[PDB]
Amino acid sequence: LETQFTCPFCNHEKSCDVKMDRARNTGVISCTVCLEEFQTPITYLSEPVDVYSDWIDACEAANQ
Amino acid sequence: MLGFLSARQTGLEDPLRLRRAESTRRVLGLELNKDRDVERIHGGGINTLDIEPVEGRYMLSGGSDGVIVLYDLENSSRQSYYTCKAVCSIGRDHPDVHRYSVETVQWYPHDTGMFTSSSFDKTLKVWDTNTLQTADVFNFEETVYSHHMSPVSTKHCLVAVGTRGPKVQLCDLKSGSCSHILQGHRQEILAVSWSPRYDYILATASADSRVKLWDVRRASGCLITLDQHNGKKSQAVESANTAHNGKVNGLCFTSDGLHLLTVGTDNRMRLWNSSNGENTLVNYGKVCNNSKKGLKFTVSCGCSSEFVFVPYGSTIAVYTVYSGEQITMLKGHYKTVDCCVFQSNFQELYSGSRDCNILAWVPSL
Amino acid sequence: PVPPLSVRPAVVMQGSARNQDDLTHKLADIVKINNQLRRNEQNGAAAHVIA
Ligand SMILES: [Zn+2]
Repeated sequence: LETQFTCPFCNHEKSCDVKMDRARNTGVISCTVCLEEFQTPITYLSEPVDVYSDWIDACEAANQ
Repeated sequence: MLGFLSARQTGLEDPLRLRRAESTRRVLGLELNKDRDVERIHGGGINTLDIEPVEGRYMLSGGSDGVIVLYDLENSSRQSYYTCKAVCSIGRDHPDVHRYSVETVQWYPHDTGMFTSSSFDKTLKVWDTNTLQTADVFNFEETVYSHHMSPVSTKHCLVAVGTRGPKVQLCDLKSGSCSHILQGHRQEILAVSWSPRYDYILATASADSRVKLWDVRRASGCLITLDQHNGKKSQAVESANTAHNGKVNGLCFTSDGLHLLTVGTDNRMRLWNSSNGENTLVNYGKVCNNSKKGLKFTVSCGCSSEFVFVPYGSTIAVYTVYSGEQITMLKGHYKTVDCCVFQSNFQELYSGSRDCNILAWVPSL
Repeated sequence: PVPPLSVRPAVVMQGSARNQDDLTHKLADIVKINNQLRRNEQNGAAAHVIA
């Protein structure tokens, strides 16, 4: 499972970094290029793929 | 100021004096707008703004969510408080919406019936403003960081595009020829800007810490390479003659086009003689920027002294171009400011930032 | 360094078909991609294509 992801907003490969703040149960995914940021709740079973998942889902939901 | 009015009435001073002095005074009194608001439609940060060059009424805004919003800035209501309503919108439901962030949007000069928008989806789309449909699309092999149409060209209608490729593309809007490229950079071309003075002069700033001026008619590469030291540290041109000690992510010709303001990721802005690229050694102090993409900043027009409005963190730093003296910080944004566009008719400013807000700064009183 | 022919002999076969050695085939690969890369770096080539 890759940790760096293509940004849904600027389509820059591996430009998204994921930070797991487990102490606060929050994952923050940020694109280095276009500076888009997204915050989602996470669990101890969560992974950066799950945070990027929640980001893609939030984008598609907001774009309806 | 009653002295100014009296001098204008009595012919002591040219009306030019009152006009430019009052423009400068208005710019100095720039403050968060007391009675004005801008409609919020972008779901993501606004990366770019552009007020149309003719009549200065309509404003384009490209968001990080790929939508393009067209606002009317005129207060068509009778109240002193109004919101800049959104006339049109390339929203998520438009068949031609950009799939990724719109990074530059520009009105067609000489006419408001067309505009252009480049995105990180590797497309420069040319839109008919009336039908709001894509009149043309130019696809690129690599993401677009910036683009610019000449604000002066009555003859050519080239769009200079800077992508992550090391080549500056020149897309002819006259019969579509995107094959023309300029060689000489080595990394992503983060900013491009046509000279407002000279028709065929284009300045390009790239991540290789170099700024090059090209005569696009010419067959022999760039005209000038900007050098910080002008020759104090002189070396055979392979890696020397850098404009900055980092990525040069913003360009802006001054109003007359005789100087060039370059902002780079070394936390420095520099002013260059646009005719021979000599550094004028204007200080400006430290200009905080760490943007990994192009940084959009503008200069004032029609004032006694020229000003430059640079995004500075979550603020707008206003500097005097030719002295470097720091005027002020416009402080009303909650995240880093991506773009600021200057309305020259009324000395107004519109700033878009990552907080999904377009804030209007108006002169006080 | 290309080695000489004795390090990579071209052994003849029951007929006339001269079979080359693995090193010779590999030098063929290196040469073709070296020439091809050379013409790309000499010309205009995408930085990722050159890479
Ligand atoms: Zn991004």
